[PDB]
This record gives sequence, structure tokens and C-alpha cells, in this order.
Amino acid sequence: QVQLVQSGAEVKKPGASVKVSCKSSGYTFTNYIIHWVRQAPGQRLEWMGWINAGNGNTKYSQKFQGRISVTRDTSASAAYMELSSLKSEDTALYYCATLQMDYGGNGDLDYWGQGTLVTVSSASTKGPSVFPLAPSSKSTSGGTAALGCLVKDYFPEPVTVSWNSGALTSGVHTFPAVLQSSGLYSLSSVVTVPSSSLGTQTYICNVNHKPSNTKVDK
Amino acid sequence: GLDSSGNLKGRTMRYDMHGTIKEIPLHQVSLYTSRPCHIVDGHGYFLLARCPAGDSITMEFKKDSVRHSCSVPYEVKFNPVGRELYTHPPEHGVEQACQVYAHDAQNRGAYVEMHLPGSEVDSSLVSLSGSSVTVTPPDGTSALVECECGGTKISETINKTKQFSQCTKKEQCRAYRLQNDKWVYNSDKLPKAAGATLKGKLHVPFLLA
Amino acid sequence: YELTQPPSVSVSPGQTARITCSGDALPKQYVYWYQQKPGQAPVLVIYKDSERPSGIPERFSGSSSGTTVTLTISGVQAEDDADYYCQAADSSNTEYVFGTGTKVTVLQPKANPTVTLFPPSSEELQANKATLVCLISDFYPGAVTVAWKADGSPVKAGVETTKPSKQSNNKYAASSYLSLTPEQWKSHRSYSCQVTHEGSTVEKTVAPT
Repeated sequence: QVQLVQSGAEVKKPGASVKVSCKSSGYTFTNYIIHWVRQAPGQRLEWMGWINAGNGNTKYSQKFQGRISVTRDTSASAAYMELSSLKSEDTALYYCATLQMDYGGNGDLDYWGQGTLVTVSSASTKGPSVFPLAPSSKSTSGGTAALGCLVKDYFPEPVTVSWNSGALTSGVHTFPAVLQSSGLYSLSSVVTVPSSSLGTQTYICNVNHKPSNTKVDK
Repeated sequence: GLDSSGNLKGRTMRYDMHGTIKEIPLHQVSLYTSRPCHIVDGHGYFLLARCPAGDSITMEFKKDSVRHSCSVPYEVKFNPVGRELYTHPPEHGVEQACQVYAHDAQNRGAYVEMHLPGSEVDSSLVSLSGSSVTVTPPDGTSALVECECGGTKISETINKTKQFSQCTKKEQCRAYRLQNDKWVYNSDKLPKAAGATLKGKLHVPFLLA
Repeated sequence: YELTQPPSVSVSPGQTARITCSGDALPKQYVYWYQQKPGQAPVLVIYKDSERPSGIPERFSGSSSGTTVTLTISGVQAEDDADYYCQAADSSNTEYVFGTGTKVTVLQPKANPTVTLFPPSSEELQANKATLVCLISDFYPGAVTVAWKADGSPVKAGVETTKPSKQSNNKYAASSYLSLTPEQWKSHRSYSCQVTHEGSTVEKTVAPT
């Protein structure tokens, strides 16, 4: 049974090398080849290189020279990929691919890694949305949301089921390069605006949304 | 009787060199016994010649580079006709009935069998590309690859190129060319194909008459 | 050298779907087909151009005709939706390349937009003078990032804010954004309306201020 597991998510500023490690085990690793590949989010895969265990020789891609290097240790049966001179577009999903069940040699890569897609995950959130008077219309602009938050995919929503329906979760556009983690949950009702349940904050310390104070207060 | 392509060419020997069919004019190939022989004709697998008495027989033809020979220990005997034991046919005498290998290739009673050929192993297909074995079958021809490295490989349906990174040594892989289209004589110096192999009958020319 | 593969294909359930893949030296190498589920690593579906590994449904099949390699799916159903990639080695065979990728999709499911977002741009956010620009539908079939809110004036793309499309839990292809704009303009405007002409559908909500 072929199992390769790679390093966790790591986000880092452009202009320096990134080191991702994938370790492979559970199968005869005398001469099998493991492929580093980088896939842009929602785009085609771009093969990066291939590493042989015993040989320890790698043919780099035609587009990337020098800035890509190969590191491998037999003690951990792992391969380390470092990519220097990283640019904004170079931030993408990473994969380590290897044969899983054999009917041939190379060209038959059946098992892959989980992925290392990365985005801003600094611990940040927000409390109350607003405390102004309610509008005449039967809708609520202010709801459970976080502004200026950098928490990776911080999903802000009311703890109770109220005000969750009819709410469009704002996506982290990051137009100004600010993390802009959002997740707006509008009450979408004038009556719900005056009395809105507290909105849970996901934060970046751990996954899921813990209880937090966020009310429309309209 | 005809050349590598498969069309009637008057006096030409066609042979097999490592899987590629080649041809050579029949006057370029010589055979001999104790003394030199004279080829009378050829047809299919068979050849009619005048040979003196000898304890063996060799066949030779020279290519532009190397000389190909083959000697076999089959006694060639010269059988005189009548009650005068000559060693070379006389210039004059009297006519007596005899039986000789006639110079006709027509279809008389005799036959031999043409069978489905067995796979012929070729070690030139297997190479070592990146410290891993690579099988590159010839243009438009299958090549069954059997390997006994980590995990047995019985990979038959390869036509263009395959790399078996499991095996790291050429000596532990065997690539067999597959022909399965032209039927060879049921010889004993060739491996036998699996299953029923009899595919037809070839008439024997130059029968005794 | 690159493999030309269409960006996407449209096929109804119950009928075969074809994906084409092209390469200049392609008839000399082997292509392999990979299925990438949404948010999942690609999984090999067809290897050696004709066979499928164990656990792959028989419906998938592969054919090769010189330059053109065709991946055929028979009886397309719900979970067959994925990205299909043909990958193969280069002419030198040292480096591998992948196809552009085909997004196989089914037109019939999740056809009802059912937009329910209600961005009020109310007085709650008027304290800071910044209010939500537009109501982006959570779910929408083939949603188009076109939104020009008309707050008591001609429809302008600066009133509304659009975002890249996503895929909803209902499977309708849509994304949701609260958006941002100026509250003062909304208060000054006699009416507050949002034009959401997108996906061959144009409609306007109430215009109360």
C-alpha cells in the first residue's frame, strides 16, 4: 500500500525559497520515481520534476532552472522541494505523485498528495457590526461579519439558526492585497435587524467558528 | 524464387537477418561438398543443385562486410546408374532409366507444414534509459515484455515505447517480438507457439522423377 | 510542444461524451488520462491508451488515431463530472507535459437561480458611510459576473461590485459577495435599485429609500 504524505500549509511572502517535503513509504522504494508538480488554482497542471530514490538524479522542467533544487534523504524516505525567487503567480497548489498499483513502470502515476494550497491565516476577527437605527426597508445590510480579518476562510455567521437564511457569504477578494477575510451574514429582514443573534468568529487559531458577539443592532 | 517484399524475382535468395528480411542474387551464394557444387534452381525453402560426393555440405554467401557460412554433417552421395561405377557422368554411352531430382517446381503429391511462428526474443529492444529499463518495440510491432523484478511484468500490448522503472537491470527483462502474420516452417530450431499452430501446407518442389 | 485539449465540453446524461487530445509526436508516446474531482487530487482513469485500472467503471474508454486521442464516456451520469487531463512525455521523453483540461458538465441540474441575497445598504452601515454595493446570488445556473446597480440613476458598474464565480452546495455555479460602496450616495438618491442583468436574465428589485 503506497502512502506519501507531505508537509502542511505554509504561507510566506514573495521573494524567498519555499521548502515543501513529501515522504513516501509503504512500497518497494528501490527505484521508483516520485514527481513534483505544481498546479495553479483552477488551471492546468504544470509538471515540475521527477526524483529517483536510488539514482538521486532529477530532470528539471524546461521553464525553471537554478531556482528549483532537489533534496532527498533515505532516512525519512522523503523528498524536499525548494523554490527560490518565488513570485505572486508562483503561489499555487503542490502535489507529489507516485505509482500506487502497478501494471507497468513510469507514466503510470496513480497516487498523489493531499495538497498545500496556502492563503493568509493570521489570527484576526471582528466583533459587533454596527449599532445604528434600522431602515424602512425589510432588509438588513449589517450582519455577522468580520472586517480587516486575516483568518484563512474565517466563516462568520450567527450561532443560532436565525438570520442565516437569505445571507450571502462575502468572499475574501483581497483586492487591495489586504487579507480581507470576510463572510458576511446579513439578516435580510428589518425585524431580524433590530434583534440579531451573536455571530460566531472562526479566527485562525483553529478551524470552525467559536461563539462571538456580532449583532446587527438595528 | 522471389524477394523480401514478396513479389516474384527470378533467381534470388531471401533470408532473415535479426528480424529484417533481406535478399541477395542467387549467383552470389555458393555451396560445396568435397568439391564445389552448382546451384540449379531454388523454390521456397528448397534448393536444387549438383553436388559431388562428400561427408558434409556447407553453404556460403558473402555480404559487402561479412561472410555467412553454415556446414552440416549430412553425407552427400553420388549414385551411378547401371553396372559401371563412375564418379562423373560420362560424355557418351547408352540411355538407361534412372530417378533424379527433377528441375520443376510444380505441385506434385508431396507437402510440408507451415505453422504459426513462436515469439523470438530480442535483447536489442531492452535498453537502460534513466537507470531504468525501457522497451522500444520496432516501428509498428508489438513486443511482449516479461520481467521478474519487484512485481512480475507480463506487459504485452505495447506498440511505441514503455519504461518499466520497477526493474533496474536489463538482464531481468525479456522482450519477445510478435509477428503472428507470416507462417514459418515447422522447424525444430524454433520455439513452438502456444495453442494450435498448423496453418497450411507447402508443396515440395524438385521431387524425384 | 503542448497538448491541445478543449477548455470544457457539454454532454447530457445518458449519452457518450468525447474529449480530444492532440500532439505533434503524439503517436510515438503513450497518453494517460487523469480525473480531478473538485478539490481533490487527480486520479488516473485510463492508462496505455485502451485499458482502465481496477475500480474504474467500464464506461470510460480510450482510443488513439495518430495525432488525435479520444476519451469516450458511455452513459454519462451525475458523479462523472470532473476535470480530464491527457498527459504524456515530450519528444525527448525526458520531460512530461499535461493537457489543458476538460470540464465535463451536465446542463439539466440546478437550473433554478433562486437568488435570495438581500443587501439593504441600510442606515446601519451609514454610520461609517460605507454600505454593501449589491446582492450577489448564492446560487445561479451559469452565473455571469455582471452587476450594475442603478440607485436613482443610469445603471453604472461602480454602484455594484462583482466577484469571480464559485459553485454552490445546490451545484448551481454561483458566488456570493456582500460588496462595498458609498452610503451617502444611496441616501442622496431618490430611489435605490440594483440591476442584476446576468445569465440572460435582467430584473430589478424594489427601489425604496
